[PDB]
Amino acid sequence: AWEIPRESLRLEVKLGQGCFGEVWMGTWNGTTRVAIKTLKPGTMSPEAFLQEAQVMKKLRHEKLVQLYAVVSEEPIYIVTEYMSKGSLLDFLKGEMGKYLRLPQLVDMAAQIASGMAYVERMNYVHRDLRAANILVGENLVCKVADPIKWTAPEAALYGRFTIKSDVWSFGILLTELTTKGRVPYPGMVNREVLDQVERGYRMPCPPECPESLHDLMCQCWRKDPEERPTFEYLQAFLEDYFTSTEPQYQPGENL
Amino acid sequence: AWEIPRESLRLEVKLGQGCFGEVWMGTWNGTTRVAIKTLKPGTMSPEAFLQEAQVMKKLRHEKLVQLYAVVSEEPIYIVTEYMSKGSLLDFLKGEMGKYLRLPQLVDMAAQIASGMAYVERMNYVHRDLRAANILVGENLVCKVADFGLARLIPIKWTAPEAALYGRFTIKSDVWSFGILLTELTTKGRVPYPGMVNREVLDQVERGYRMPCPPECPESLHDLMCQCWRKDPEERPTFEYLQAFLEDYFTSTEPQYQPGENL
Ligand SMILES: COCCn1cc(C#Cc2cc(NC(C)=O)ccc2C)c2c(N)ncnc21
Ligand SMILES: COCCn1cc(C#Cc2cc(NC(C)=O)ccc2C)c2c(N)ncnc21
Repeated sequence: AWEIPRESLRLEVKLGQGCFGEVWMGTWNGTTRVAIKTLKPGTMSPEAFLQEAQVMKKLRHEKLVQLYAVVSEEPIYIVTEYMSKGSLLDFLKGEMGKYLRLPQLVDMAAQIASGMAYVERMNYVHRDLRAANILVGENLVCKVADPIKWTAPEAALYGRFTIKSDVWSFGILLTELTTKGRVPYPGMVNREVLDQVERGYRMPCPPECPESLHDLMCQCWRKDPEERPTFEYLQAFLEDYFTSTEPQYQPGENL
Repeated sequence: AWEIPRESLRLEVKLGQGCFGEVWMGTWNGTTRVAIKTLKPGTMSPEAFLQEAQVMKKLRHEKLVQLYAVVSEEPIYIVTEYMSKGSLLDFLKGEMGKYLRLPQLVDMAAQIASGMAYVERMNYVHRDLRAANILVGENLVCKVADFGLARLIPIKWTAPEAALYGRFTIKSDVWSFGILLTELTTKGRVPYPGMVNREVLDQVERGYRMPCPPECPESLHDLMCQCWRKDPEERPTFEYLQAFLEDYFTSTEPQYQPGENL
């Protein structure tokens, strides 16, 4: 029922490139602006593209990128909604990044937490939550889409991926938001990162970030995955943030 | 207090020679290895030769060649830290260069951008940023050098507005950085190959810009082109350039794969 005919799609602008395929901006039925992901025949089993899209047929939330349609026979195409502003990572590092302040950035974290809260309700796991996999639309809409610096130790070392390891990544994602997309653990290589976080090292409070928000990060980074808060809790905390937690907030130079 | 007596200096090796003066390697007191810049009396005014040192006294940063001392009486001398590997230009085109690949060359660019970010914060302009004025030290340390022309706020490296109207700003220095990125990715080839100065000027005024060097990611050539935006105020800052280059292999080109030359 998701199937659509090939002549209904029009690929216009190439946005990205990979060994598994490409991503384009396009039109569906001449009217609907859309994102279109393609599969490169031979580079991957169709079964793998089909698994992703089967999952996207089961999940539906305003903060998860919506699948609109598919072309299941090779060459495959996956059609979704169009997030005009691209990746959160690019957004934060680029010309728009410089005007974002703490209230905008905490609202972006609340949207992402709301989408992850939904994933949590549905008993799914993301495994790769980070700024590069968050998509930004008009009016600062952020939606979840699709790496040891973002990966909880129990996952990286022992392969124990859970919603709690996603919560760890969310904490790291909070640092990207408050540094304008700077790589976490700056000047540390992966192996140094691994050894340090095992020994208890945790990133410090970013400059101009209230300590209350860095406290939340550290909750997300509790060694014991079951001590980490839920996305339901994180969503509520960030939604209420400027009344319940930092009611005396004052804007500064960067946050 | 920057003044020192000559007897504390010991000039040993002639490293370079020029019309304004020379560059020598030496010893300061009896323990400190130093570089010593010389003036040939008459070839240039002492006040002008001293201007460089005047600027170097106010600037201090790990990615800028450090002034140690001066000899103001004729013949003047400028004493600075010694950079064991010489100029980035010579390095790039010489035998050590040929194994430099993109991760090393972007790290060099990141270091140079960190020093220029400092120049930017201090509201200085360099005016002569290019591979021949970056010095290489141990562990591939790169430091910005030669601030003769620098001051408080070569047309192949000079932004059009500076070359034409004398509008030298940190943004014209940013244009030069873009040119320097091409020197980094071609192993120090002269930019605009096969163009004389006048045609370079004519072309860049008409909107011509060097293309993406062989094996250079387009993302990095996009950065060069940002640096070369006609409107100097549309050129990025060194703060942005530094952050971008430091994070490059995770945030920008995470699928980088080594090739034959980059
Ligand atoms: C201004 O640059 C735009 C960059 N950019 C990249 C996008 C993407 C994507 C995508 C993700 C999936 N799969 C899952 C599980 O997420 C499937 C198909 C696609 C096309 C994308 C988009 N979607 N919308 C707007 N901009 C997008
Ligand atoms: C194997 O070839 C070595 C060549 N070579 C040339 C050098 C120089 C210089 C210099 C630069 C400044 N200007 C500023 C703003 O710093 C002032 C005075 C001097 C002498 C130099 C150096 N310094 N160290 C190591 N090698 C150097």
